[PDB]
Amino acid sequence: YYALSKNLGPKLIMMMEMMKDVSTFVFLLLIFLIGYGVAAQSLLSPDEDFSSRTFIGVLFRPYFQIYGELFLDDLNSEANCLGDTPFTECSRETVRMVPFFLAVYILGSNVLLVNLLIAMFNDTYMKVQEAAEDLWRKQNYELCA
Amino acid sequence: YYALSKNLGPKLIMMMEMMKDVSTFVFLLLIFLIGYGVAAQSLLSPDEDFSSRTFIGVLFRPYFQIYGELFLDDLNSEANCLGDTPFTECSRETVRMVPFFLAVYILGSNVLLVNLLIAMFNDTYMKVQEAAEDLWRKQNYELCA
Amino acid sequence: ADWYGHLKSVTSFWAVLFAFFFPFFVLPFINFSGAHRLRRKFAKFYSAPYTRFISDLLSHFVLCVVTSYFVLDKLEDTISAIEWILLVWFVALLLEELRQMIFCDGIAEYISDTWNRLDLIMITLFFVGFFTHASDPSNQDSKVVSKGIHAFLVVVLWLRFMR
Amino acid sequence: EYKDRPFLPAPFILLAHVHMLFMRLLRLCGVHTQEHEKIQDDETKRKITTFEELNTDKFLRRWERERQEMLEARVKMTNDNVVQAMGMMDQLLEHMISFRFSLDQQA
Amino acid sequence: TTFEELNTDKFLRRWERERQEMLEARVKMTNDNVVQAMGMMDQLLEHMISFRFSLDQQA
Amino acid sequence: AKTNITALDELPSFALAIEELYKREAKKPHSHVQRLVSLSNTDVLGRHYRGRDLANTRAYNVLRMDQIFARLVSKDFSVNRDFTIYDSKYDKVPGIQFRRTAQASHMLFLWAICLDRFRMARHFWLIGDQSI
Amino acid sequence: CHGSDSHMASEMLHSKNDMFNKKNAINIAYDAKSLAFLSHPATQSVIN
Amino acid sequence: INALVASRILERLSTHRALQGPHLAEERAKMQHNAKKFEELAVGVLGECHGSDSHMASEMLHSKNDMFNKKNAINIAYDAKSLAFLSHPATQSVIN
Ligand SMILES: CC(C)CCC[C@@H](C)[C@H]1CC[C@H]2[C@@H]3CC=C4C[C@@H](O)CC[C@]4(C)[C@H]3CC[C@]12C
Ligand SMILES: CC(C)CCC[C@@H](C)[C@H]1CC[C@H]2[C@@H]3CC=C4C[C@@H](O)CC[C@]4(C)[C@H]3CC[C@]12C
Ligand SMILES: CC(C)CCC[C@@H](C)[C@H]1CC[C@H]2[C@@H]3CC=C4C[C@@H](O)CC[C@]4(C)[C@H]3CC[C@]12C
Ligand SMILES: CC(C)CCC[C@@H](C)[C@H]1CC[C@H]2[C@@H]3CC=C4C[C@@H](O)CC[C@]4(C)[C@H]3CC[C@]12C
Ligand SMILES: CC(C)CCC[C@@H](C)[C@H]1CC[C@H]2[C@@H]3CC=C4C[C@@H](O)CC[C@]4(C)[C@H]3CC[C@]12C
Repeated sequence: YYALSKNLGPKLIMMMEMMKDVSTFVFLLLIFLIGYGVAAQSLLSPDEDFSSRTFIGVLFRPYFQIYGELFLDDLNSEANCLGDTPFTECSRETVRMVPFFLAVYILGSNVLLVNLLIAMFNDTYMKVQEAAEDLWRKQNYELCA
Repeated sequence: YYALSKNLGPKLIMMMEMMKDVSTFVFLLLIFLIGYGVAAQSLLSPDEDFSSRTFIGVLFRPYFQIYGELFLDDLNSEANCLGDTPFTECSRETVRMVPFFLAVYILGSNVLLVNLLIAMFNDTYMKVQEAAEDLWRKQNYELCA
Repeated sequence: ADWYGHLKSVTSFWAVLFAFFFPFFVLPFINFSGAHRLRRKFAKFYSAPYTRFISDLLSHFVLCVVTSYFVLDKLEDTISAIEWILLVWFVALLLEELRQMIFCDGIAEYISDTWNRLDLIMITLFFVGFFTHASDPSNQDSKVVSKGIHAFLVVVLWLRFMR
Repeated sequence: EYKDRPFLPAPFILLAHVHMLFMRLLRLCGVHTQEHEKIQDDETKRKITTFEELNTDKFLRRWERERQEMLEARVKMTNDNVVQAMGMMDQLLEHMISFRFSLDQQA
Repeated sequence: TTFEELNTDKFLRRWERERQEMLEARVKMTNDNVVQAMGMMDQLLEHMISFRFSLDQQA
Repeated sequence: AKTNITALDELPSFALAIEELYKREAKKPHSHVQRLVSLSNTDVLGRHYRGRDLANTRAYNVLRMDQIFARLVSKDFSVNRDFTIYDSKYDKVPGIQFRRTAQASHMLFLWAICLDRFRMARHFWLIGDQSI
Repeated sequence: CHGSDSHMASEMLHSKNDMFNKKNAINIAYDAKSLAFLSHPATQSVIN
Repeated sequence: INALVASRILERLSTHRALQGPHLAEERAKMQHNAKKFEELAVGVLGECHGSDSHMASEMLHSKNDMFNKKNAINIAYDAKSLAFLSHPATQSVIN
């Protein structure tokens, strides 16, 4: 029922056009999310049998770290590092690579992919704004009928 | 008193023009916020009488999760999940859908709606910058008078 | 048109994928451009370049899934069966890279490409990690260092999937 | 790239490698086989040739007409026409001065 | 019906006048006019050569 | 020739004249009209049902062509013809000459659209009414 | 039409014509998929 | 001032209840056209002044005229809603 409005309706048509760019962003992020997630989960727990908890561990924290919620306190607790500095005096030296991988990952996801999505939206918006307005004007009669 | 300045004044006129895009963003987010909020609050507490606390629970955490403050530790405490992995070994299996709904929601609000607001601002800004400058020049005499 | 190997109904990802897995149940009931014909269409469909791409994707996807489980699950005190399968797979990949270097374009032409360099880095990482584990399979430290190298291996493998 | 690639996928490409090595050994040393291909008929070749020649002539005619309909070309052609018009007036003036002489000598 | 017919004729008249005021059409029309001017000069030259013959035969 | 169908026998002389223009243009080599009628897969009165001799001697009648153009516009377009007004009993009705003109013009207009002759199409479009 | 009399133009667009099974010009325009006609201000004014 | 007043009267007159009708359309159109022209004149002369002597142009814009209840050209321009005149650099220079 927002489609009847001259402000909300064309914008809804534009949102349906931008869904392909959303799909492009999802396909590019999925690559980095599963790569970093399998690597990070394996690095944190290298002596554990595979279970359903391993699979959730691969997708839970990697996905929510791209929205700014960084589980660094939780990662620090799981790495068994007892130092005051965050990843020093650990039992295994390999788990000290856990913040570096993370350091690459959020550079890939937040600084690169999100900003490219912004660029794709602006380009897509400028391209299909007039066509969306015309399509809304045909749908105005369709809704009236 | 910022309106007398040649830099701050036209920008103020542009802000008043962009308020309609702000209203468009508010109407689109309101839909996702109340849908996700009622669903998530019901999923977390399925055996509680309706009260004023239920209504605050529907609007409090859903609104503040779109600014990056994700209450995942608080959600973990409310879900009564005792596992080390975040939503495993819970009393009810339905409450394990609480992070998935959230997973959809912040995809809708932060990646889709915020970036479309950025696209709408850029388009609106390019459209009404010269008219805002002319209107500021008429208001210059108005302020002098 | 050269893609799809000159066929009508082969147009989307799903149609070619469905026809690939189910050859006898979608190919006869589809538009075609006896053992004389079914064999000819089978030789044309699996001789198509798109079909080799689909086969390479599926192959690389299994490689990613199998290598991802191998690095997530704990290593045993001897060389496991999945480790031997991955060893055979990466030798085959290494021989294919060597065959392309010696018998196709040239070494300069091969190094120019960024994906060939990534291919070389992923084979190199797997062999360093595998020999690190295989030098002392019962050593706990060797298991930890081997999984550490293989974390980089999984990152490159999923990054190469973008090709 | 995917036209010349080995037919079998990666874990099984070793079979393809041993098959190519077997064909190379049988072709270089054994010489028990060769290569077979298909050659297009002369009818279809001259059919392609006729089509290409006809469309080449058609594009040149369309290209020439399009270049003559430009604004710059029309302004240039009208300008040259006005120059030719003066030339014809110059010839006219020569014929005029000839009568002037003829009429002067006629009295 | 009368309104629609009248406005149809009015649009056709406005459309024809607008197409005649374009730059390309004006350049083309002036060009054809210069061609017609030479044609008239050709007729003039025929009349001129006729006098030349008449004046030559007059002596 | 006389036909057993009552709808076809009701048709005026000018409908047969338009039928002659369609037939004459259609008999020419590589004509798109013959392909359109053959690929349409319909019977003589235009109904989508797919003897033979009538169906071929009068294959370019006006009712069938009206049906073909109706399918070309949309799935529920159906142009209404009224050939009863061309009888001599309606001559006294005021403005009948305009109506007879308008309908006739429309049919000729559609024929000119089919052969892609824009100038004659524009001329019959301006003569008739309901321009838009 | 919209330049001359907006109301009379509105009256013409609402007129039902017998030759095309008794429906108006906008219905025909929608059936003809004429996006240019439907996006015009006069047509939009009658739809509103 | 007369060009600004003329532009305002023609623009307001073209959109009025007295000029609506099927037969009055073209003249109405003419009015709008004429309005624009007068507006152009009002800008144009002003521009010329700013090219010749900026100070003397400033002196002319500040002059109070008795025929329109003793107030200047900028006040008339604001009353005529001439956005083009007010946005001009010469007018803005006198306002500043
Ligand atoms: C891979 C490309 C992008 C760059 C390579 C940088 C990698 C190999 C570097 C950067 C940071 C490094 C880590 C930083 C510090 C330590 C602590 C040391 O006591 C053991 C090695 C360890 C854990 C390093 C391992 C190698 C490391 C992860
Ligand atoms: C402009 C940007 C790219 C600056 C680059 C920052 C890089 C060099 C920094 C940011 C965070 C850093 C990591 C933070 C913590 C640790 C754990 C420690 O035990 C070894 C070093 C290591 C792994 C650091 C390696 C270097 C690092 C990745
Ligand atoms: C709705 C569209 C977008 C996709 C559908 C996905 C939904 C139905 C899926 C995705 C994740 C799923 C949940 C993931 C894991 C579990 C744990 C299991 O022990 C009970 C079911 C439960 C809780 C699933 C319920 C169904 C679920 C919520
Ligand atoms: C590119 C983007 C879209 C990647 C998609 C990430 C999706 C598939 C991931 C991210 C977070 C994940 C959820 C995280 C936690 C849990 C709780 C667990 O008990 C069941 C599975 C469930 C509910 C996961 C389902 C899948 C999930 C929603
Ligand atoms: C080119 C890129 C992709 C490859 C990067 C090289 C990787 C595989 C190598 C380079 C340096 C290596 C590290 C060097 C030192 C140590 C300390 C040891 O006690 C545990 C292993 C650890 C932490 C190694 C892990 C693997 C390592 C990070």
